[PDB]
Amino acid sequence: RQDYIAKVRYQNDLPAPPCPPKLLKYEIEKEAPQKEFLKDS
Amino acid sequence: DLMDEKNSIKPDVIEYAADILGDVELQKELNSEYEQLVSDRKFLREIVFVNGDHNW
Amino acid sequence: FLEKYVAVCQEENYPILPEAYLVLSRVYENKDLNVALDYLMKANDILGDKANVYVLNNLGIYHFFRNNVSQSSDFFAQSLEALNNVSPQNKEALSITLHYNKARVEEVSNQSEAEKLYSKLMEKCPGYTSNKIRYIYLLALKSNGNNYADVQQLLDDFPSDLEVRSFYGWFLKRYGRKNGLKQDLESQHHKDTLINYDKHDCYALLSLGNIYATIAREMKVTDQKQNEIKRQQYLRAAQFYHKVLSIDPKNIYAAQGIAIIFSDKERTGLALEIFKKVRDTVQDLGTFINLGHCFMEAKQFGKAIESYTIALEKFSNGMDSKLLVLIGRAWYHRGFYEKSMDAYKKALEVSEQAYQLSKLPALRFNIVFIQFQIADFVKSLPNTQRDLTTLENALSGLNDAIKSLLKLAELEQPPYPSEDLKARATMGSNTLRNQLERAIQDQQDYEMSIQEKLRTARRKQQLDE
Amino acid sequence: EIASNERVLIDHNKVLRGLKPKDFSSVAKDCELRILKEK
Amino acid sequence: SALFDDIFTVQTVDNGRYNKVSRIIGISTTNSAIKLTLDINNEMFPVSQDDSLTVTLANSLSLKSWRPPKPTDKSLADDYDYVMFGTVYKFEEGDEDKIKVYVSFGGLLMCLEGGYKSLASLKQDNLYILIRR
Repeated sequence: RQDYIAKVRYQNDLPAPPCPPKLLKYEIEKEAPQKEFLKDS
Repeated sequence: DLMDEKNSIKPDVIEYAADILGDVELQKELNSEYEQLVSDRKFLREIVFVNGDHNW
Repeated sequence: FLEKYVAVCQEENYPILPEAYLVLSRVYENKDLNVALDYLMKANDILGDKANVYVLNNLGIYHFFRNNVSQSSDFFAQSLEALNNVSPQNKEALSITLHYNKARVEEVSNQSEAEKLYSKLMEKCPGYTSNKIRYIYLLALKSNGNNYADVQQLLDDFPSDLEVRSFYGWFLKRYGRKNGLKQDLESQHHKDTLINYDKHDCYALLSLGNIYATIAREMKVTDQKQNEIKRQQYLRAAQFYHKVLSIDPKNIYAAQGIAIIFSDKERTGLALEIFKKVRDTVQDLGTFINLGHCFMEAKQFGKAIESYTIALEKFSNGMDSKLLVLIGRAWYHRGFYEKSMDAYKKALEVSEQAYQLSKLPALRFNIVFIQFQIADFVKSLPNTQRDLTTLENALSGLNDAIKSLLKLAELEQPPYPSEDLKARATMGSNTLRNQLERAIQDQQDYEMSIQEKLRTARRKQQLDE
Repeated sequence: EIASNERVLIDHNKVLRGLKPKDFSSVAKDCELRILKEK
Repeated sequence: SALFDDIFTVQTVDNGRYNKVSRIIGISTTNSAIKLTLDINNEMFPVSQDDSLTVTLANSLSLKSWRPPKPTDKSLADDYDYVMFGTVYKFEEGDEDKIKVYVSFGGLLMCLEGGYKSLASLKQDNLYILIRR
């Protein structure tokens, strides 16, 4: 079958890991500061 | 106008556009129609409605 | 409750605690980044000079996710300035984190400073993995995957790290044939990752599904048994994707693999629906290419042309030859199925541009085939539906196509056997060439008759006048 | 301490959601009924 | 199934005289020179400026008296947030590639400007418009 030459290859390639910047937990995200803040007089 | 191509009927609206251009009898008929129209225009514009009112 | 507290404090004219704002932003991180960022801004405004390093870092990350490069950079600079006030105990950790964030921002802006800060942090803390992963990834980008030893060493350093294993598997998928490694080696690595570390990791499951689909596609079909084995491999890949969807139904890549399997199984409608949903979700070059392929399989050649054009303009920027090949094929399909000459002209021009970009035997044969089809279609056309210019162009294209067919037959490994090329050139020259000249003569006779009628009418009109 | 303080905005599975998540539960059901249950 | 598909970004939202009806103007992201002027119901599908809308036009919802839809049956409308049904009352075959399609969804008007290739198939008596956001 001498006709138009074309190659079909589906692209589903996974991207490389992004490694985005990491959020920093608040001081009130730790159990001991939470206890100190809630137990305030 | 059946002689000039760009002043004729569009070819996509009629099936027989091929065998229309260059015909002289059909051009005679069209010329008679146009002369009748021009006579009507003159009669309406110069006798009946001189002020040009066309809604009657 | 936090909104009620905020409202009550506002009604009472009492100072709203910024801790409630931080908690609200933390909650909205998984719901609405906009509301979380707004609450963080309100908390920072309340604090004034009491702004901390974490608040500035989170504001910078919010603006980075919002693509606010200027504002993110300003917030990161303010965080680095405030780092001087950090307690010494956490100072080292927060400095490492802020330097990593700044290196990420540089990698977005300029990779050189990112690599410099990566080396700085690696000397500061060799145990960190993300820094090493990004540095080795940038090196592989610069070295075209010539640092496989570094990737293997990093994999050995953290065999239990999911990020390290995923990066190593990505590098394998990228350059396994370049490195000559085992085809199933990455499959065994991902199988070990799933069995011994985490069986719910969608990355390794998708990699295994892609490997199994590739194996099934490359498998030769000879009888029912081989087709059933291929279907079983596709079923394994589909089970990988279904487990991924069970883990997370919002996985675009699992649906894309499902659509590819359906394309192999000729379930065109489901693949088309999946690809449309994916395009609505995310817009990359692969999605547009797959949409064009599906439209070609769905016989919607115009939509395929549009999809390929959008893919070419948005991402490839008119440089890739494969997209031009696809556009030419779609145009040829449109011209063949719809009997349109302008489609053939556009396909010919696209093929000519692609060849001038590449000058490969495949595109030479494509041009020859297009010209032969053009000549055949023009000969098949009636006189009233064509003109002399198209006939002359078709004849010239036929001559050039015959010459290029001989050229291809003189090549070492032409896309088609040289005997077939020579036979086609001979067949085109023997009969089609003469039929083109006969059509040219008939067209000239038709034009002459038209002009004779036009010149005869005016003389009779003048005589009547 | 770095790991304890580190927080990642989006999860490993949720990274495909980002700011705009979409559901393919119907797609999953159709796949189960037409691939795993395919005859 | 679907006769037209694109993604639009809302430029202007005009409430004007009415309370429950808004005019929105959008241009296709993948292809400029495609415009969409549309009436929508604010209370059911509220929109804001610079929103992204997935607009689809179909001649049928399949996959004469109207009936409330049974929960068991499934149709094309299950994937979208706002479906309207209207009649095409003008198909302006304008300049070289300027085509305008006027559709009236029971008095709520839509005009779609675009090239001939995109809007060739939109020469139907009645059209469904399916909007997702």
